[PDB]
Amino acid sequence: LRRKLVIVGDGACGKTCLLIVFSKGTFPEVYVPTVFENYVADVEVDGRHVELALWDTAGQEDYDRLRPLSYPDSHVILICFAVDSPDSLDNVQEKWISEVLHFCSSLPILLVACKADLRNDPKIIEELSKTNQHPVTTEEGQAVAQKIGAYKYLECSAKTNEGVREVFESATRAAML
Amino acid sequence: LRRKLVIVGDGACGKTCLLIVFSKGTFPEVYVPTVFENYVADVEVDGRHVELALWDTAGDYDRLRPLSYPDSHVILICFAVDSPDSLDNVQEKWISEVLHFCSSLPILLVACKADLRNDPKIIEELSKTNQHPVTTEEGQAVAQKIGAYKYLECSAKTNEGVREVFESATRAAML
Ligand SMILES: Nc1nc2c(ncn2[C@@H]2O[C@H](COP(=O)(O)OP(=O)(O)O)[C@@H](O)[C@H]2O)c(=O)[nH]1
Ligand SMILES: Nc1nc2c(ncn2[C@@H]2O[C@H](COP(=O)(O)OP(=O)(O)O)[C@@H](O)[C@H]2O)c(=O)[nH]1
Ligand SMILES: [Mg+2]
Ligand SMILES: [Mg+2]
Repeated sequence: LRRKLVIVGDGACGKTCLLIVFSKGTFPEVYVPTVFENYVADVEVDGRHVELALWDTAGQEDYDRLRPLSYPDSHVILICFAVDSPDSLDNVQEKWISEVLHFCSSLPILLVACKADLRNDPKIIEELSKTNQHPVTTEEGQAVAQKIGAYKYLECSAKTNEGVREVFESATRAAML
Repeated sequence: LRRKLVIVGDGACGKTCLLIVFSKGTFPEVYVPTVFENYVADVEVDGRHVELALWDTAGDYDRLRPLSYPDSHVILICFAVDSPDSLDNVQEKWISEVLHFCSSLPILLVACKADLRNDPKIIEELSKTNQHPVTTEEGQAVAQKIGAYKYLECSAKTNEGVREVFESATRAAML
């Protein structure tokens, strides 16, 4: 009953905080590690209990260089972007998919919109306005998930604790095959 | 944008009515065929419309049924809540067959006729053979022994859970 998850995506898109809120239940306000230490989550699906190992990744000198070594013996990949950063969504299609297809190909991919709480925030809307950009819409997000062939598209906010459980329960359902 | 689903399970467990209610929108009371005509449903997932081909099966049917398995993406193994025997056959008959012919595919275990779980006449009939309607726990346990992708319960008669069954199968079929 054991499975492995790897989470990847642009720096600062919210990967580590998402794992921490799911695992520990509280958003980390001051200290955030670069990568969440490996942890085994208990996830209940259809009455069954599976242990899900959470493998966080980064792009910081050596963490970037070592990241391909996380994919072996994986069962599900989370590709993340931040709703307040359309640039991080462009890299989902540009950089991250190319990596997963190079290293994994046959694993299910969940596409995860992180920081969903920033979607309607005026300060972000004004900043993105300057380049004629907007926070990512569910439409655009679901559209990129299809383009990259993902298993599911999900949105979440670590900060408000919205949608976090659904990400990991879904990812676990995909991992069980 | 196309996927194929095959539905299997004991005769009269509710396979054909489930497809008709999902496809056509009305529970079939006048005419019910042994197997529904092959039909392609539109199912929306994550904003995407996918065409889901529905392949009904029966038991000159116990022998021709394997010709439905090629090119499937998802299998529904069905039983009826008012028939624990049909749940017993999931493992004794149906799981070995789908793995013999398909092996690669996600499997959903689907409790059908869920509207009968609390029907008094049903409960008394099963009492006479020391049985009771299948519980959620009893179904989930078989879904576990079967390594199934999902366990779902539904009632075609009343429509509870029907949409969710086919939306889940489509999500599974995209693997
Ligand atoms: N508004 C908002 N900010 C977030 C959320 N999750 C993370 N952040 C912030 O994004 C920054 C980077 O987050 P982090 O988890 O370290 O991103 P990572 O590099 O992918 O691990 C930090 O300042 C977090 O406080 C969220 O759900 N909402
Ligand atoms: N109570 C109840 N009866 C049902 C339901 N679905 C089918 N039936 C009945 O089960 C019998 C056989 O149904 P059918 O769809 O032909 O089962 P199949 O042999 O698996 O194709 C018929 O009398 C149906 O009306 C349901 O959801 N609830
Ligand atoms: Mg990080
Ligand atoms: Mg029939």
